[PDB]
Amino acid sequence: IEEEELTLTILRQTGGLGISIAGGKGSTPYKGDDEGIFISRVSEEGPAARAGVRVGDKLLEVNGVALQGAEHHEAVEALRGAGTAVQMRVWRER
Amino acid sequence: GSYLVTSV
Repeated sequence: IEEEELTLTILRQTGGLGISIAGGKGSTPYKGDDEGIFISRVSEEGPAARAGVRVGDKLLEVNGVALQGAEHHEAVEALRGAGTAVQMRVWRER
Repeated sequence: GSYLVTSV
């Protein structure tokens, strides 16, 4: 469907999650006028790739906390925590 | 504004 809603769980690595994020409140939108947090890069054969994350996915929630209204730095901080796993709910435009 | 990207 138009927006596929997926729940993806990244098994963290000492090198991180293997993704780059773009966007955030007050920053230049990744697409349209949407200030949300988006996956802009996925490292091939990295943790996020193994978890099924894809470029263009919109990040709605990280470890059960909404990113609604999040500035870029908040999203970065949310993804640089100590947990060995990162659960994210994303919307994927098909 | 600025188009921010951060590797994570």
